[PDB]
Amino acid sequence: MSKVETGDQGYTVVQSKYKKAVEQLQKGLLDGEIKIFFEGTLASTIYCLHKVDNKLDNLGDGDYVDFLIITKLRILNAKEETIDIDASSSKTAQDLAKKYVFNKTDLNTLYRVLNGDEADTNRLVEEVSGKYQVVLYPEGKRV
Amino acid sequence: AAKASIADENSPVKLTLKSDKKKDLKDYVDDLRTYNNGYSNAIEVAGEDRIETAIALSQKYYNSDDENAIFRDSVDNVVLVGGNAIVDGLVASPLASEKKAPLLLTSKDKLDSSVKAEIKRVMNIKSTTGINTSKKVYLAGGVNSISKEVENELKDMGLKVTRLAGDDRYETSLKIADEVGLDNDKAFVVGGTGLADAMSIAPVASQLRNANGKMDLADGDATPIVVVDGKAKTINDDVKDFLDDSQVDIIGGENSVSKDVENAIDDATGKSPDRYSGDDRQATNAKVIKESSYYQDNLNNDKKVVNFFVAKDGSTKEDQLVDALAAAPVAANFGVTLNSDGKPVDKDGKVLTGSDNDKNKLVSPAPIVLATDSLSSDQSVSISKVLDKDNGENLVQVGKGIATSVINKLKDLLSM
Ligand code: NA
Repeated sequence: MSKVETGDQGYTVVQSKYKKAVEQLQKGLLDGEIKIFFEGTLASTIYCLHKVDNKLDNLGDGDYVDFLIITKLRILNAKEETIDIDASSSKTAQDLAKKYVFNKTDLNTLYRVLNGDEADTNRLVEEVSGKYQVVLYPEGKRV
Repeated sequence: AAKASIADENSPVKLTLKSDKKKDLKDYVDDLRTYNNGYSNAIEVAGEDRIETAIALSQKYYNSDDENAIFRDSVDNVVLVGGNAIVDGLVASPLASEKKAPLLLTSKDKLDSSVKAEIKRVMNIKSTTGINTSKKVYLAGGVNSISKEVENELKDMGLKVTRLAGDDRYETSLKIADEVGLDNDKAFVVGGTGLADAMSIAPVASQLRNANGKMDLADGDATPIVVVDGKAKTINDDVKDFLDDSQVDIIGGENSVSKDVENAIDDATGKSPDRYSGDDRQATNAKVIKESSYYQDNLNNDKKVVNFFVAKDGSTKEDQLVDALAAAPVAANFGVTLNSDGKPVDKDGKVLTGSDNDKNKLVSPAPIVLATDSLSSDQSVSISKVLDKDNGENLVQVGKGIATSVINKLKDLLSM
């Protein structure tokens, strides 16, 4: 289970926001090992950090980088897209479902915390920028 | 950001959902997960002509990575019938399902190029000038429905070509039925005009079933169909010799299978035929769906009928029913996705462990609701009664021309 793959409990970062992630890693000093995976292939065990920098710098459409600190972290090459559901001209939950395929289980446990059945001990509902926010990743486009 | 499930590599975007109140985005997540389930579990498969629609069925459920597909890997056999020769392969649906094969169509004079390409892809044919004798093609129809040049060109690609043909419609039909086999002492009999009747029974006939009527996709056997001369007093000696010791189910009214024919079958089988027939084809289809031993008692799980199909009827041209021909092998195997090793796999293709994930428990076959322009109320009652408490999970439309009015009414019964 000590391997980063889809559905694993951990953190996910888009390739555009990787530097701030890996900066909180060097300052960590083991909170006082950082394992780096290139598309599931080994790159570093732990300059080399510049080698990791260049891979994340020239990531492609189907390319991704994984990290392992007790903690798991994946960095992938998806585009950023924020939808404010309180705003008009936004895609409806239907139009979002017609275009994208979503994971049903993640949508379930997200609702349960929101409904109050579970205490938000892992900060899935984050008080940030004055609003309540959640992050959702689809699994592909609907053909 | 947060400790959650990490995303897929091929994720197209990163959606951040923000709202001033937590109850608003809780409702949006509720709405999203509902319409995500519906859009992912209601699909249409069709093509431009009768040939392409058969091609479309093969592409999606045979040798495809699609989840809920029948076979993840390539196949070895392909069933071929004449284009408008609906009557020269009308009973070929159980053959295609038994042979683990798709049912494709071809013209009479020349082998269509689109068919030629389709045979290569579903069979993983590497070269068209070498030899591919590990692959078989069955020709349903005589020289006047599939001519000699088609079978010669098919052999030019190094393909095995087996022709099932007779001197008329009824003889050729017996060749196809004998190819399927009477491996359960149970058969379906239709008349020379009951083309819509055989389409209603094809999906359950194509079901690979246990001797106990249960589902078995590794050892189960299909049920053949026979079309006879219903406009007569007795039945042909060829029909008598095929239907031996069988519990025959007549599908169709007395205008296509007369009471004289029914009593002749009673006199030729030793058992009273179990007639399933309404006043028209749609009422006959409703009784087929309603039957408990057809789609309910076969299941190995605690749930009831969940998955459903829908195709056209021949109320207008009588040649539309070819789409229900190619759909029947797929609907009879819906529920689980198997690799070339016969093991149940997930979306990514990894095998499923644990006795809970038995492929005979995960499978749930689907009837074909025969409806071109309207849905009979008798069908609606059957679909509702056979549905499980937790509701349905799949609906597949086959072919072009089915009214959406039938489609969304189905979605209400299945509650998708
Ligand atoms: Na058989």
